[PDB]
Parts: sequence; C-alpha cells; structure tokens
Amino acid sequence: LCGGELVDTLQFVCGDRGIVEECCFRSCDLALLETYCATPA
Amino acid sequence: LCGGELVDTLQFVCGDRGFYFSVEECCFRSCDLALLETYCAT
Amino acid sequence: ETLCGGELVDTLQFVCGDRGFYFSRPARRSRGIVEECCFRSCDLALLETYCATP
Amino acid sequence: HLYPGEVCPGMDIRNNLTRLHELENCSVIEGHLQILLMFKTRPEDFRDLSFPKLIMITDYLLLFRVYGLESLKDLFPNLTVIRGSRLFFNYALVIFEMVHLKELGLYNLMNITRGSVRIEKNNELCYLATIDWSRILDSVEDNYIVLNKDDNEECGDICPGNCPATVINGQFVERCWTHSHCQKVCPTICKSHGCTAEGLCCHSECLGNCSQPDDPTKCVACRNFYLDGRCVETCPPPYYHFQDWRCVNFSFCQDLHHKCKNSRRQGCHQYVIHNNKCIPECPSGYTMNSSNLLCTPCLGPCPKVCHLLEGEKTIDSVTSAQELRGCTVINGSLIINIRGGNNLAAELEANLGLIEEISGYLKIRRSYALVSLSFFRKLRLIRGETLEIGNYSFYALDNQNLRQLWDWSKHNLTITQGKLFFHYNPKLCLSEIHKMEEVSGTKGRQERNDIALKTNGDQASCENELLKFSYIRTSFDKILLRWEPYWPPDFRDLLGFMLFYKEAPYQNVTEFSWTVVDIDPPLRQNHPGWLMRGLKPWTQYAIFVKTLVTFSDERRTYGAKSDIIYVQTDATNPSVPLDPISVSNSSSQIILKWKPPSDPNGNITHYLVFWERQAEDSELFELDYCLKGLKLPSRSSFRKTFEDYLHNVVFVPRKHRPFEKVVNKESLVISGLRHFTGYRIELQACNQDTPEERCSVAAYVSARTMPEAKADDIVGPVTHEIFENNVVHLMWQEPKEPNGLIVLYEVSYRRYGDEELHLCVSRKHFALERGCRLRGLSPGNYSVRIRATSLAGNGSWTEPTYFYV
Amino acid sequence: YPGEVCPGMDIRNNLTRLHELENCSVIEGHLQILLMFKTRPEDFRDLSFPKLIMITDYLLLFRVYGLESLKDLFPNLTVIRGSRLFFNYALVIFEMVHLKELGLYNLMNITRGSVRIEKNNELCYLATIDWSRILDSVEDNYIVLNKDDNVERCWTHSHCQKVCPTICKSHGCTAEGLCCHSECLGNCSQPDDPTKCVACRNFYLDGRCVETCPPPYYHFQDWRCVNFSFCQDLHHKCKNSRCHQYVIHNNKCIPECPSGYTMNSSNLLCTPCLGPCPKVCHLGEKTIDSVTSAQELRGCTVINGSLIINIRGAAELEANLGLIEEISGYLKIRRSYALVSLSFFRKLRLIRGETLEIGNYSFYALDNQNLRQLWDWSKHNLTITQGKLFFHYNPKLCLSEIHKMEEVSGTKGRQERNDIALKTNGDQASCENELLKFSYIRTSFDKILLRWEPYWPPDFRDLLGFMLFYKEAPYQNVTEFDGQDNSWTVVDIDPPLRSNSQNHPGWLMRGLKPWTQYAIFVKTLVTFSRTYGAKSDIIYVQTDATNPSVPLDPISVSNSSSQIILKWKPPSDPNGNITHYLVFWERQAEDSELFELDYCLKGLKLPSRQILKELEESSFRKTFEDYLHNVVFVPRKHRPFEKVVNKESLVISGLRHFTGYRIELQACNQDTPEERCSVAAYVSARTMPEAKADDIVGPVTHEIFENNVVHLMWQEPKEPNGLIVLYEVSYRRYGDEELHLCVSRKHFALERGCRLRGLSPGNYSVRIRATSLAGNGSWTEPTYFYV
Repeated sequence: LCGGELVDTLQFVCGDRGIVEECCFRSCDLALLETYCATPA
Repeated sequence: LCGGELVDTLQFVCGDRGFYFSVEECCFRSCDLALLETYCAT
Repeated sequence: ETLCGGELVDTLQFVCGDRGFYFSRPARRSRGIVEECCFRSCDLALLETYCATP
Repeated sequence: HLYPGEVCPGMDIRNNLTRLHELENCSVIEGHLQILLMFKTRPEDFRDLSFPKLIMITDYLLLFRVYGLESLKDLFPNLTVIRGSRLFFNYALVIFEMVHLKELGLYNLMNITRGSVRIEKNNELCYLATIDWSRILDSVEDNYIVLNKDDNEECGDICPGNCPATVINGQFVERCWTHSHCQKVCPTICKSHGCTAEGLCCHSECLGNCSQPDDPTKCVACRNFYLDGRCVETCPPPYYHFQDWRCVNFSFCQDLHHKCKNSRRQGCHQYVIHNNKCIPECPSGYTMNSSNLLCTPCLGPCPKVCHLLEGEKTIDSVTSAQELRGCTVINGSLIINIRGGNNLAAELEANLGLIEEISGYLKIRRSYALVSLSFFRKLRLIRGETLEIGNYSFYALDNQNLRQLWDWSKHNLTITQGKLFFHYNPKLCLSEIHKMEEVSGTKGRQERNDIALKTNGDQASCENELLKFSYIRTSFDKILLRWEPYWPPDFRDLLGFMLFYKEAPYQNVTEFSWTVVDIDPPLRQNHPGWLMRGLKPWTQYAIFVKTLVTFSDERRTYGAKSDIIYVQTDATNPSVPLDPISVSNSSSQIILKWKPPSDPNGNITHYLVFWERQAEDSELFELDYCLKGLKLPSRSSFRKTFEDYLHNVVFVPRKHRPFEKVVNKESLVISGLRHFTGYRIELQACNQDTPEERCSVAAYVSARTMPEAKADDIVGPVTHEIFENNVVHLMWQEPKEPNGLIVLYEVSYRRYGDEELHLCVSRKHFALERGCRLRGLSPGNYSVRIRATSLAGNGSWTEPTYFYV
Repeated sequence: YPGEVCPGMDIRNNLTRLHELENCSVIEGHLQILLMFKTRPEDFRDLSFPKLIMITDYLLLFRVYGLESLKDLFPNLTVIRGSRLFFNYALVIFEMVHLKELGLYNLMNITRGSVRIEKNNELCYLATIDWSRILDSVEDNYIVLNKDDNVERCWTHSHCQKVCPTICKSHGCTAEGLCCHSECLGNCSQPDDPTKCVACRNFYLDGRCVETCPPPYYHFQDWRCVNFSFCQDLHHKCKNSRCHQYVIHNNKCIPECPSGYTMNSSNLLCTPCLGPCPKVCHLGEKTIDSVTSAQELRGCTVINGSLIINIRGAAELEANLGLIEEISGYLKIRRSYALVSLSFFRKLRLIRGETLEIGNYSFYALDNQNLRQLWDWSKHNLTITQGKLFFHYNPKLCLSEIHKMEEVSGTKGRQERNDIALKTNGDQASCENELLKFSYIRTSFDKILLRWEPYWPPDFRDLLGFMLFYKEAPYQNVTEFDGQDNSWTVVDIDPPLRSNSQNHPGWLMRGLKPWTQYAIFVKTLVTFSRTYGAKSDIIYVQTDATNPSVPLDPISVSNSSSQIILKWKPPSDPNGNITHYLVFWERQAEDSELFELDYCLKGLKLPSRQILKELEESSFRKTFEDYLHNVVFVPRKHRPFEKVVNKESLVISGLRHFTGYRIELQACNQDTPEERCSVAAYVSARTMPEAKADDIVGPVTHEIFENNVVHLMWQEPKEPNGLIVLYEVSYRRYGDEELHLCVSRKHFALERGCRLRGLSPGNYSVRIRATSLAGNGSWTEPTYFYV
C-alpha cells in the first residue's frame, strides 16, 4: 500500500497508539508495522 | 481455418506438386501437416 | 534387431507362414515371447520353434 | 426352453476354419471360446458358417486378428448371456485387431454376469455409440473402447429409429445393433429377468429372453441355476451345484472324479463334495475322504498350501488373482503390479484376503488404482524366506494413489526378516509407515535411504495436530488473523507457516487455486498471526493454515494445521446503477429503467431517485429565428511521496428535488411533468438504508417529455387596427403555454385575389413591437393567417382576417 | 563567529532538548521539529536563539501547537543555504495551530530550493512578503490552505521586509541601502566589506566571505573551506561509526568517490578507479530469504564473507543479484524452492572458500528440488581455490552437469566418496543425451515448416509423440527451459507411422512475426520402463522479410505558398532494413461545386483551408498387448515522386498558393529487386494563400448611359487564392452613403462585371473587392463620374 492508504493499515494493526518505502515500494511486512507503534506518543 | 484461406498453405507445403480439394478437417478439426502432406498429390 | 508387439505378429506368419502355430494346451511361465523378443532381440530359431509342423 | 445339444467344453480355433465344425451340436460352452489368427480367409468363406445353437458362454470370448470377417451376426445369432466366471485379463469379451470387421452383430446378447468388454485397434468398426452398454453390463466404467473406425473417422451408423432411442449423457440416441437389428430394451421393473416382444415380463428366475412370459420352463437363460431344462433357483438333493451354473447327481461327479484319478491328467482336478457342491477342491480345514467323495473337516490346523511355480507370481489382472482364490499359504513371493486407471480392489479382496502367510517377500510396484492394501484381509505374517534382492522383505515403488497401508486400529502384522523400502508414494504419510514400523517389530532393522523422506506423500494432509485461531478481525478489505504460536520440541525444526485461502461462495469445501501466503515463524507470547489484503466486500472466504518442519524422521513431529474456517467481509457503498435509460411515453409520463449495480456490495435495500426540471436557454429568447441558419433544435517519489516520506519522518521507527424510495423495482414511472420539457434525474443504489443510509454515486440522466398539440397552435382571435396611412397593427394573444416555448409566429396575409405574403413575428418582434405591424397595404379585402412555431414545431394557422384598408 | 559546530538534529515529544541549542550560533545541518501537542503559547515567549544564524541543509516544522510567532525563538536567523535540499525545497512548515504570523524578519535570501507551506489555519501576513527579493526563484513555491487565502513589504505589524536596490541583487542593502560586498549576501554590517558580510555569497573563511577555497582548504559542502586534516578526521570518525564516509576530490569533501573513482588509504583523493571496480561488501555470514534480503546486495561485487541462500518461493533476484563477482568464503544453496538454475550469478568465476562449510566444504547444496541448470558451462568459466562439494537430494539435476562441475572448476581430486551422492540427485532429471538431427528447413515470409530425423526407443510403442518448443530470440543466444518455476510456447506432435523408406515426423508452424528470429528445439516423450528420451540443439531460424507496414503519423504543414513540409514516423513493422520511403504528390482539383453556387445570396459563409493419465493409458495398452502375446503363442516342447532516403521528413516546392495536394507515402524495405512497398498513406495538404492573390488588379471601366445606367468592367485577379466566389462592390454617390452590391461568378460572367441601372444625378464612386477563398481582397480605386 502507498501513501495515505497505509495510514489505514497503521490504524488497523497499531490499534490505540522506513515507512512508505516498505509498503509502496517494498512488501508490506506486517510485523514491521507493529514495532512502529508509538507507545510513548 | 479451412477452404479458401488455406490454399496458400496448400501451395506452401508441397509447392509445385498440386492437390485436390478436400477442408472440414481443419476449420472444425486441426491441420497437422500429415493430411497436408497427403492431399497434395504427385 | 529388436522387435516388439504389433509388428511382431507381422514378423510371424511370414517367417513361419502357411502352416499354423503349435498349440497343445495351457499345461504362464514368464518366458513366452515378450521377454525373449521384445525385451531382448532374438534370432530366427527362437521364432522357428513357434511353428506347428516343423 | 431346454438346451438341446452338447455342452462343448471350452476350445480354441486356429489357422483355419476346418476345426470350427467341432461346434456342430452344442448350445452351451463350459469354458472359453477363442477364435483368433485367421489369415487365409475371406468373407465368402465366413458367409456359409453359422451357429444358431450357442446360447451362453461360461468364461469369455476372444477375437484376435481374424482376417476376412466383416460382421459376426451370421455366426452367433443367439448368444444371450456371458457368465464370465473366469475372465480373460479382467475382460469378459475381447475384440482386438479385427481387420475387415465392419459391424458387430450380436443383437441377442442381453447380460454379462461379471466382467468387462474391451474392443480396440480395429479401424474398421462403426455402429459403436449407437449401443447402450448400461443395459448390458453393471460396471460401464470398466469398459475400454478406443482406436476404431467410428471414433477417429465418421462412419455413419445408419439404422432405423422404428427402434427405441434413449438418453446417454444429455441427448437421445437410437440403440441399434445392425442396420436391420436394434437393441432389445424393456421396462426396468424386470431388470434382468427377461422380457418378451410385447413387453410382458418373464419369469422371476428367468434371465434375458423367454418365449412364455412368467414361465420358468420356457426360458432361454435364468440367472440362478440350471436343472433339467426347467431350471430352478436352488436345486435340492441329490443334485450338487457345478461350475455355478448347473447341478448334477452324485453319480456324475463321482464318475468324472474317477475319470480324472485313473487318467493321470496334469490338468484334471480331483473333484470333491462339500456343501452339496462338486468343486475341484475344497479349501483349508477339510480333508478328502477316500470312502465318500465328501471332504470332511480335518481334526487339526492344516491350512491349504498354495505353492507357487518359480517361487514368484505377478498379480496384474483379475485372472492372475483368481488362480490364488481360496489359497491361504503361499510358498513363494508376491508382486502386486496393477497398471490400471480403474479400481480393482473389489475382485482382489473377493479372491485374495483369505491369504494369511507369505513365505517369500511382498512387493507393490507401479500400481496406480490401488487406494489401500486393506483388501489383504487376513494377512498376518510375512516370513520372508525368499528374501528379495537388496535384502528386502517389504517393498514399494511409484504407487500414485496408495493412501492407507492398513487399518492399524484392529489389524495385526508380523515381519520375520528383511528390511523395508519406500519410494515415490505421493499419497502416503510418514505417520502410516511409522505405525507399520512399530507394529511390525522390525524397528531396529531400519537403515538410511530405505525410507525416502520427501517422495513419501508429497501432497497430503496428515500433520495430526490442530491449531487455534487466537483472534479474528474483519473489515471491508483487511482481515486480521492471529493464532496460537506453535513450537515443536526443537524450535529450529519449525520453519514457517503457510496460510492457504480461497473465496467460498458456498459451504461445500474440500481439504488439502488455493492462494498461499508465507509467514515467517515468530521468535520465542507473540502470536504469529497475519493480516489479509485485496478483498472484495461482502464475500465469504475459506481460510486455513499449515505448519512446516524439517525432516524430523528421528522424532515424530509432523507439524499441525487449522480446520477450514469460513468468514465473510463487510458491505460497503454499492456500485453505480446500471443501464440508466429514460423514455417519455407521454406528454407527462416518463419511464425510467435501470439495472442493479455491478457491485451491489451487500443486499441492495432500495434505489434512491431524485428529479427536477431544467430551465430553458436564455439565448433562445433573444435569437433571430428568420435569419439564415434559423434551424431550431428539437429535443517515482515526486509530490505523491513528498507527504508519504513526510509522514515517514514524522512517524519514525520506534526502537429539494422530488424523490422516493424505490423498493424491489428497476422500473419507474413519473407523472405531473410539463409537456415537452427537459428533466434532470439521478439515482443511487442503496445496500444499507435504515442505519445511516449508504448509497452509491448518482445515476445522471436527462429526458424531455412528449410534446403536446394545442400548445403550438395559436389560441385567441386576430385583431387589427388600421391607421390613415393604410398601416395595420395586428394583435393576437400568443399560446402562453407552448411546447417549451415559441420562437416565432408566421403571419400569412393575402390580398383579395392577389398573392399571399409571409411575415416573421419573432419573440422580440412580438414583444418589443407589441404585436406586429404591416406597412404599405393598398385598399382591398385581406386574409391573414398566423402560425406559431414553438420548440416542438409549428402551430395551427389562425382564421383569415378579412378587412379593407 | 562565537558558537558551536551544531550538526543537524531533531526535537520531538517535548521542548526540553530545545535548550541544547542555547550554546549554538551556526547550524551545520538541518532542524526538524515536530510532535508538539502538549505545547502552549505562554511557554514560548521566554525562549530565544539570537545566536543562531544560518541553517545549512533545511528546516521542517510539523504539528506545532501554541506557537504564534517565531520572531521570539528565532530572531537573528539569517539565511538558509539549503546545502542539502529537502527535495528541491529548503523549508517545509506543516499543520500548525495558533501560528498566525511569520516573525522571521532577519531572513533575506535562500541560496537554493524553495518553500512548502500548507494546512495552516492560522498563518497570516503573507501578502506583505516579497519572495523575489528574498528568493531568486518564485515559480516553485506552493503556499495553500492558510488563513490568508481562507503592496507594502512587512514581516509583522512591527517588522518590515525591506527592499534592497536592484543594483544590490546579491550583495545586499545596508541601513542606507548601499550595495554590500560581492561576497556579501542579503545584508552586511558595513557596505562593500567581505569581513562585515552577514552572509557569505559563495564561501566562508574565518569571518571573511570568499569566492573559492585556496589550498590546502577544500570546498566543504560548497559553503566553507576545510583542510585535509579535519576532513580526514571526519572520515575516520565515520570509519569507526555506523554514514557519509568523507573523501576529498576536486578540492571538495564529497561523502563518497563518484563513478570511476576510488579513495586511497594514503590520501582521501579519489584516484581514477580501474574500469568498473564498484565496491567490496563485508559481513562473515549472510543469508538471503527473498527479494528483501537481497535488496541491500545491490552493487555488491566482491564479498569478504560467505553466502548461504535459501529462497522460499526469479528475474527480481536477477536484478538484485548478478552484480556479484567473487566470494571469499563458502557458498551454500539450501531448500530454495523457487530456484530453477544459477544463471543469475553471471560473473561468478572464482571462489576462494577460505572459510569452509562444515565438513571442509566449499560449495554446499542440500534439499534443493527445482534446480535444473547451473550455467552455460560450454562458455561459463568457474574456478574453486579449495574445499569440497556436497550434492544431496537434488532430484532434478542429472549427473552430466555434476561431472562438468569439477572439470571446469578443477576439483577432480578435491572430492571424496559420498561427497556427491548418486541416488539422491537427478532422480527426476532424465537427461538421456540422444541427439536429434534436423532434416531441413525452408522459410516463407509468413510461415515456416520443420522436419527432423526420426528416432525410436527400443520398444516403438513406448514413444508417445514429440514436444516442440519455440519462441522469439532477440540475440543469437538464449537459454533453454529456464523461465521460472515458462513462456516457451509449446505444441505436441503425434508419432509418425512406422514405414517398416522411412518417413519423418515433421511439423509446420502456425502464425508468426515476419522478419524475426526464432529459437526452436524438439524434446521427446517416453514412459520410463529405462529412460530413452532425446533432445535437440537450440536452432535459430530467421524468418525472411516481406513488405513493411505503413509509415506512422503523416503530417503536413504549409510553411509557404509553395513549400509544404512533411513529417512522419517509421512503420510499425519494418519487415527488413528500410531501404527508403516512396512519396508521391499531386495537385488536387478544387471543388467544382463552387463554380455553380451563387454565393451572393444567402449562404455568404465561405470555408477556408494432468499428464500422468495418458502416459498410464499408453502403459495400459502396451501391457495388455504383451499379456495377449504371451498367452496366445506357445512354443513347441505517374505522379511527381521522391525516394526519401534515411529521412523521416520532406519538403515539397513549386506549388501554387492555397492549392490542395494529395500526398501518398509508402515504405520500401527493398531497393533494387522489385521493392516491397506497403499500401499507401494518404493525406491532403493545402499551401498558405497569397496575400495579394485576392486583391483586384485592374482599373474599373464604367459606361454611363443616357438614363444614368453604369456598366462596370473590372479585371479580376486572374491568380486568386484558389478562386473568387464573388466580388463585393462599395459604390457611393456624392451626398449619399456607400451602397453595397454583390457580383456573383455568374453575375461577373454574363454581365461582364456589373450592370447598375437608375443612378441618381451626382458624382458616384466605384470600389470593388474580390472575395476569394482566403477572403476579401482589395477594393478597387473609386471611379468618380457625374451622372
């Protein structure tokens, strides 16, 4: 997924808490998205 | 692919040997160069 | 030369021809014709022995 | 009727027809008839020969390379039923390499008790598809007919039909034997008991044909048994059954057994009496009595040894196995080799299975139709004295459908010596081979490469362990999956999950297309899970998972999987309404037609349609409608990734129109519309209405109503005012309700006895000049007619204005 | 300048780390400040960085709450050099709340880049800023979604932007507006003073702005001068860190040597590198699982480690890999499902294997199934320095390739018993190396046949027809059966009949691309009993050429009344090297319908111009044959044309003005022997009209009659723009208006001009203009006559 619609993916997987190069260009790896969660945000 | 269009192929496969008409083995069935070999008679 | 079925019968009735083939009674021994002529090439005598009268 | 004539024990005819006269005076044959290998024969020679006597053949009929024959009908016009007790390579009737054979001609054959028909490589036969083997046999699928004249070429099967025709696959076809004979068909109620010409049922015990309906005495064949012409279902004493078709008095079997014993034939059998049956030899658990030919049961455990020639036998067809029927001890080895394509397990377990012990080895090579060796019912021990080469006792090779080895829930086994061998068994499981290894007791006799670790069951599903879907989340096009992490005893053995899925419109789904996704195993919490992608909304899908392990042969870890799981996505905004058309069938009635959206995206609740009325063009009120051209119309990072990597850096890795609700309707009618006027209409399919109604894009369309008639015509009289200079200013009320609007008024004014002139009064001419004016008219009677041209067209000319100036 | 080096850094989640910027003057980097949510205005009126002057790379702000004016925090920030442009931009400030004004009165210029301002509901005072005075380029700005859009030049209500004189284009204007030094930029403490320059136009050097960097000081990031000592120190600092390994070249501390250049251990200079010599990559072990793992392998050429590849499944790896040339350690392939061959490693010719796989192995292969080939060992060269080879469970690699392995690598004695297994390799690989000879071929422009020598396994029944493989061959070389886990259009053949003379199998193709190169081979098909297949060499055949296609896009422009310039594009199907184009042109007669239409009346407008089953079926047939045979027999006890050569354009001269011309264009790929020329391309083009063609030439002759009737005779412009539809006449009498008349072609014909009757007494005039296809010409001279 590319810019903007990967925001939906991060909304889903991250829940209540490099980018685009990984999903628009590379394969969206899921587990990569999980550790991206900004718990201390 | 049968009568009318294949005549060129009929000249193609054997050239200066000559054939006799019949085609319904190729616009419903298939041409496999075996019958093309046979129809053109010496 | 090696020969197998289909053409094997055509090879018969020419080398043997005319008179028939010997056939007495069942009296299956795994050596009949296939493993002697199709599997491995065979001579004329192995075929001549399959005639009836000689 | 009875069976006049002899019984003709099975024979063969070779090398000339002069031997055939042996069939002179017999109507039945004990055994098999072989006509084959005719060379110096021609059709005129066959035309003389005939045999109306023959009725039923015991074992089989075989024709192989008989020259000069074209149609068998003149030879065997009365063959009715083929018993087929002892087949010829699992075939009851073989028609092979018939040159010149044009047509079969067996219009009296009815049933074949057990067997199949194989006709091939004749290149002279047609009238093939015009016969129905279903009414002839019981197992049609076992038939094998290829390479004829009928199939490759198009030999016309011209035959009357006059004769019955019936469906075979999806269409009817005549069932004819010859050009003058056709298959005898009759109601299925008397399925095999026979049926006369008028359709009346034959006797219950009867079979095939009969002369007197429902009469055992006057039949030609009966399915049960034969005795003294009037055959009976089960004959009483002192008649013992024989060859499963006829029963004889004890004296007959007695004298024939004596004829076999005194004349030491290598083929004759010392017949015995056992359960009132003169069978060639009664099985294990019985002993021949010299006094009376009954074989009394033995007072001991002596099995019937079944010694093998050359210590080895090959099983490839039914006739190969039937030699071993009743045998229970084999002093040799066994090589199952069934080059098939159709199942044979039935007759194999029927004839085999009674075997218990194998002196030599066993080997199952190249078999294809075998699904499980369970048909070896009572096999218990494999002594393996005749050890196979490579010091092997049990063997296997290239068995494409070998599913199950044995039912280990209840079946014992024992292997004395020798080691195993398994290779190229794509439908097996290492679980099954390991279970056999444990049961066998040869567990310490296993060595490397004796059991291929990959070819055994390439594509099966026997991981024997279950997985649980820990969490599920649904959405439009994203489905989040999560399951319990799996960990074999050594985590290195686990190598990754495979998630298989496929869209599932229904509930009938198989196991084992089927799109795959690879999942990296997690690092030892942390449920592996996976997130879905690319879904179509409101669609059901079947999903399951699978584990992958290493060879793991020393242990018994086989991975796991999940059960097949159904789950469907959600509904969303539907697609555009399809086929939007609008036709005004009346001046105020418009029909609107549309089709459901190509993507309903859920159950379409309704359609939402709005409409309104446009306004006429302003320029149409200030156009000169009598100048030339007066024709009035009738109706790659770039900017896109700029913000993307902006979000990347920011985020950073962490260390009112009239309307209604049209329900269940694709056609609308709209009334109360201004005649000849355009209207704007839109429509939206709606798959969700009550909960915050969700509708697709508007279906834009526009349509103008049918014009009226009086609207164009001028309403109101014509008035004139004449000045002193003979100038006539003309008044007439316009049709204030025209078809849309009026662009001009044509004024046709004439003199008395003179020509008629046409003048244009456009909208600006009528309004700005306040009517119209005529200048330069000489005195005399006049006649003025006015016609209004509206958007639709022209009106009616007014009455002629009679006046003098 | 009193301050710190100040490398670029970022601040998020709070304003605490912002205090670190207290002791800084000039930023050698970029500032990216974002994630300010718990931020209120009152907390930002007490912080300031007057010492901060210049930002080297760029500035980004995002999600800023509380801030309303940056004049406080950044009062004395002067110039953003934009040494590292943020995607051709130097300033991106996005999604602010409460931020109403700019406040950066001390910004005068930006060396390079532009600005991006978007989604700012509060920002105002945008109409009082001159971007042209500040930034030399104003076409790249993008300022949307602000408060101003939802003249005095002033930053804030109390700060003016100030306008330098046009003479001070880049020097800067001082308090009196006097131009500053050439090296001065934006502003200066004293006019025409390099020492007093507020900003350095080209380079900075110890408080003095200079144009260049004298040696040994090299141009550091095009903004300052740094000697070899500090540049090498930064090089070493990156050397022992995670990076921009600095190297000196052309007196510039570039973060890497460019193409064809290499840094030397003696000196950071980028000496001209030898040929490609791209790089060396380091690890000692790395595995590749899929495309992603091999992504960073791009550009890796010499590997100072070992490679263990396991691809759980093609051309994607061919893109990722294939740039590898040597491996220091041992190579292993393990359980790569989606691997068919090793053709990707084009340049692998020597391996060192100093590190040895367990068991002292140099090349390890285990549990790989779909492997079919390794390389073109006929031409590919491979060397092994030392080690051992392991081949096990490789079912589809027949032993001929394994034999070629050590004979090419020179490891004949390096391998030991059981190093290469016999029964676990090439089980499905059924290479039988029986050669098939092609009888002959002959080619037609449209089609081609194919016949080859016969072949028969020992049991002639065992042969089950031939497979024929073909596709297009761009160049003279191509692989065989590689594809993926594969294009290669295939067609089946039935076996030929046994002639017990000998027929040939033969086959004729069906459809193809004319004048193209095809690669074809034939493979046998026989059921295993042993395996007695066969295969043929990859044969390249060239289909003969034919007539080409039509040249594309014929366009014609009337650059002159006689010159027509033609252009087109090459035909879609060249079907041979195009010898030339054939062009024909012919004058198109104008529409004669004008000659009978009286255009003087209404209508004055004038236009101007899957397989196991059948194998088993054959086996079934054969075994029944054998059973029957065994049981039966028992032994005894023309147009003006042009040959346009190597040109896609043309020009045609000698053409009349405003004249249509039909143009016919073919392409002929053949020149001398009856040129194959395609069907025509047709286009009509009209030259531009002459300006004087429609103007009437000839004085007007008039004949006054007794009853005041005038007979007007005038000479038409015999060479008009095509023709003259009508003549417009403006005749005026003394004391009267200019009455108008129209003389049609028929009117000029039968009346010999005009015939006007009933002329009022007085002096008339006669002005006549011709209306040709181009338009009205010139009015005639007024003929004054007193009637």
